[PDB]
Amino acid sequence: ADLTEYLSRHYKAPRMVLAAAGGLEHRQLLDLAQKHFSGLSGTPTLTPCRFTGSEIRHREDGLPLAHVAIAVEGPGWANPDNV
Amino acid sequence: INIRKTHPLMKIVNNAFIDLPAPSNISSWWNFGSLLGICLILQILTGLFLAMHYTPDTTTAFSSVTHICRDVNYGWIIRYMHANGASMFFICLFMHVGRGLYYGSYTFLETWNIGVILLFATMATAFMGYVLPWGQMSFWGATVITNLLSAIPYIGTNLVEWIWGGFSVDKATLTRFFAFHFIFPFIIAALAMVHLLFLHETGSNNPTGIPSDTDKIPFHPYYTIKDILGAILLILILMLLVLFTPDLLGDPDNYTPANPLNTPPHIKPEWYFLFAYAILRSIPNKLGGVLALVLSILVLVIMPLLHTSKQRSMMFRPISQCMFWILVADLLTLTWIGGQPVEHPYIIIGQLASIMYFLIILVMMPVASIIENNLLKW
Amino acid sequence: GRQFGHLTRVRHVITYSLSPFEQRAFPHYFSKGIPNVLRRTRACILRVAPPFVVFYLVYTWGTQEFEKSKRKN
Amino acid sequence: LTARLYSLLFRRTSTFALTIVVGALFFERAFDQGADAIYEHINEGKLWKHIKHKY
Amino acid sequence: KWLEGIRKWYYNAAGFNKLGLMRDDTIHENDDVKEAIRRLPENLYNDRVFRIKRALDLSMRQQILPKEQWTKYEEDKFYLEPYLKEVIRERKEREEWTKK
Amino acid sequence: KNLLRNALVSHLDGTTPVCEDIGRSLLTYGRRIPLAEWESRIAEVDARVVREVCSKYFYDQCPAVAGFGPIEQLPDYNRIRSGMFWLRF
Ligand code: HEM
Ligand code: HEM
Repeated sequence: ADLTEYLSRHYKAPRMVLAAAGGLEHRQLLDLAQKHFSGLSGTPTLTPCRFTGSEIRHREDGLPLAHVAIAVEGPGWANPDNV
Repeated sequence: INIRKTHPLMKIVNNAFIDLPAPSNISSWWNFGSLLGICLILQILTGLFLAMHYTPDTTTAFSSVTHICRDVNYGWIIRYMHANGASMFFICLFMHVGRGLYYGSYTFLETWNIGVILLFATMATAFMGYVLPWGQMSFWGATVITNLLSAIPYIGTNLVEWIWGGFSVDKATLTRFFAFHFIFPFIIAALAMVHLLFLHETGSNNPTGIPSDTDKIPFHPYYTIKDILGAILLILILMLLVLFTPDLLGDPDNYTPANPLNTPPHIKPEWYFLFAYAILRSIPNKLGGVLALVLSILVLVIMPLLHTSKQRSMMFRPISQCMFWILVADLLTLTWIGGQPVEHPYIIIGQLASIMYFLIILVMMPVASIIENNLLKW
Repeated sequence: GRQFGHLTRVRHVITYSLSPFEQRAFPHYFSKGIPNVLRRTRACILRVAPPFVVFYLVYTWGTQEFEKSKRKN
Repeated sequence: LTARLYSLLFRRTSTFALTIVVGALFFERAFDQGADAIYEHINEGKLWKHIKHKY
Repeated sequence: KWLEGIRKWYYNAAGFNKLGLMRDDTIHENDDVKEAIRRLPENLYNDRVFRIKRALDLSMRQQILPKEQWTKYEEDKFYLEPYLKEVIRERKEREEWTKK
Repeated sequence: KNLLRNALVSHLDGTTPVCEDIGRSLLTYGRRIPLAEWESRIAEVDARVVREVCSKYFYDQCPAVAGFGPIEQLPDYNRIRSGMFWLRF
């Protein structure tokens, strides 16, 4: 019931891109997508979060090599700062 | 990569202070090594300036210290800095030693031996430094301690008139004491470096006695700033001591010219030397008195033989902890008897206190702690 | 004893640490640390101070007995 | 107030050193004047400047 | 029994049931104690280093874990003593074989 | 700039990377950005803007460190903090 609830809540209307790349055509794919996507009936999320900044260490000496990552907060998509 | 990890001096500084694996457990009781280091360099520098403005002669000594207290700018504050810095030095030294005995850190051998040599050197050094004002108390105390050196037969009178410069206290004796006080703390700093060298050989300790290889944290930037806090607290205590009451621990009877016929009623060494002065006047014997003094200090050296327990520190063993606080109270009792005059019932209770001191340290520590071992079903 | 790199072979351990700028300097100084330091005081001083009340009884008792013995003029 | 202060005086090391030395000199000024003022204000009466005022 | 009540009172006053420790964590390191620590099972040795790291972090932060987490008096899975007795017997065997 | 141009041009070829470029473009952009606009926005940045952005994001910060394995030689976090910003050593 919770997984069908998840399916009913998320994967439906505002959030979907149908892409087609290659030596293909636009209008016939447009018409058949209008055929197959007829009657979806889909009609509050994506909120920001906090970048805390912290440390965690796994002492596990049964491993052959050492894996260490460090990160600061990045810009995102919509800035030339990202470029 | 780094200049610190590759330069053959900055390697020494890096494996001393920057990247030393230090415990993540030690309280303010472990700051006192750095506190003695900063007290020692403060004593070196203030003694250097005081030795720049001083003339060692038996008439010019008291006159010259009067000159430093009156004429030269801030000469009285640097005089008081050197005196009360010596007093705070000895208080931090006994807190250091009490830490090293109570937290079981005396399982190290050569660290303890070099610390004992440091103890002899600083006690003789500060004694000669207290002889340097040429006060009446200092004159008689020099007489007392040097004839205690003459207490051993067949060598004594010859050896002590050899370290006198005549058949009495001379100008030459004051020059000798100026030279040896003037040269000893550099040897003391060298022995402190050897002390720290064997310490970095072995590794530090925690309050618990449990070896702490899982949580070695660097000295910088944690114990650097904690030693900054502790040293600023020591500096402010030292400055309130040298400014608000310079003679709360400065004995007033020092401030007279050394008349060789004076003989004051009260006589004592300076108040850090009271328990070394009480055990002498405890047992009525000359060679027995100096032998009991040598026995007191050398039994405090003997102490790592006496450890019979299965633990290291007294944080977990409450009854021997309380016995150690009985020892702490008996130390303070010997200080109080040193603060009381040479009279008969006080010598009775001083013999009681000194023999109870030796009864705790000689016998009751291993037997008490082995009852503590025996009680834990081991 | 030596520097890092060799000391003890430990697996199975996670440690969570926080950057100090997210956190306050003195969290509940006068409401949790004061009961902590009162408990740490309350544990040990009834073991450490009773040697000092022996010292203070020796102080008063020996002082008054000495003044009684030496002021018989 | 705070972000302006980080923007001005806390970006590079030389500016931080200059502003702490300039803060030390202004603290020298105000701290010496306040310390001497309060010290001679709690010792009003039998202090030497009254006798220099008379004489 | 009087002495067994002394033992219970003494383990209560010792203060590492407060710290969450056991019998096999308070031992001073000579050479042979270190040898018996090297002679340990894997799960017990990992539990030992975790209990050591807990006691270190707690005594740093000077906090005692509450009443629900204290190590009781005879629930103790004591383990280092047989290895320690074997190492003492082998050491005394070697030294007495040199004495003879 | 040379390596980023060459990496993006060598990326945008084949069926899967170009189709996933279409996907990851229309996830948030509201359109798909072609190669020419990224070429322009590469050409629109000199060294001064680069050191502005690096001073904007990297200098004297609060990072996030994840260590995994035999990582005992990694020093404590405040060493990374006090060595993260240059006081010119
Ligand atoms: C090598 C460095 C040192 C030099 C050059 C030095 C030199 C002097 C001089 C010239 C005096 C006489 C000043 C006076 O009469 O007021 C003096 C006094 C004294 N020094 Fe040192 N000293 C040094 C280090 C120390 C150290 C390390 C101690 C022990 C903590 C010490 C303990 C004393 C004491 C107790 C006095 C008598 C203080 C007083 O006048 O009330 N000195 N020193
Ligand atoms: C001359 C004065 C002394 C100086 C300058 C000095 C210096 C130091 C320093 C710098 C440390 C390391 C800091 C720390 O405590 O963690 C230390 C530790 C130590 N010192 Fe001294 N020390 C002095 C006197 C003594 C004496 C008289 C003894 C006893 C014989 C002694 C025994 C020790 C011990 C056992 C430690 C290690 C404590 C532990 O790991 O728990 N020191 N000392």
